[PDB]
Amino acid sequence: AQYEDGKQYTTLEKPVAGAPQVLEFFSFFCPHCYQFEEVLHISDNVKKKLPEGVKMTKYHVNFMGGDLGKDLTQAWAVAMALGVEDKVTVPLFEGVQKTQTIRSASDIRDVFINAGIKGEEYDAAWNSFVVKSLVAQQEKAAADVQLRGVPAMFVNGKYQLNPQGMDTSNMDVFVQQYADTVKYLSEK
Repeated sequence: AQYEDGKQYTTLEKPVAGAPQVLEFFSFFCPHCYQFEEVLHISDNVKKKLPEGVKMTKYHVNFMGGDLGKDLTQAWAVAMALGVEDKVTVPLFEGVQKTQTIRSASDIRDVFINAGIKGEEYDAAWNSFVVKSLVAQQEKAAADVQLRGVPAMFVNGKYQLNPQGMDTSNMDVFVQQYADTVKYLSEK
């Protein structure tokens, strides 16, 4: 066929019940993730092609960057709890990978302060039980799909995107192929 298991996607041997409809994992330490977000804009182009009523979820992961990696997963939980993802995503990516000005939990916090999140608001969220559970949701989702690499995208807890099995000489074409595969899997 055109879309084939093992080409544009793989199927989880052990499907995940109740998973988000479109789930992406990433790390702010992840060179391809930085590419996916700033250069390729994968999330935004997938969203443009998603059917009615399908929401996209994006979680941070721990296994890159050691102690800072965990701090970033907790900060991403803060970003989700406060709804400021679109204010911190770029400076976090650039702080970690471009300027290398993010070396501690304090430097992470600086990004939120510079983005206009109040210090007292940031700290109350950072320490909150709501954020501890949102950390746990991210960790659970990754564990459930036995995630060992990022970027990664999963559809309905059953299918995993296989970007390796797509074209990459044209960036634009890769992105639409990625987005179209998500739409196809979405309707499957």
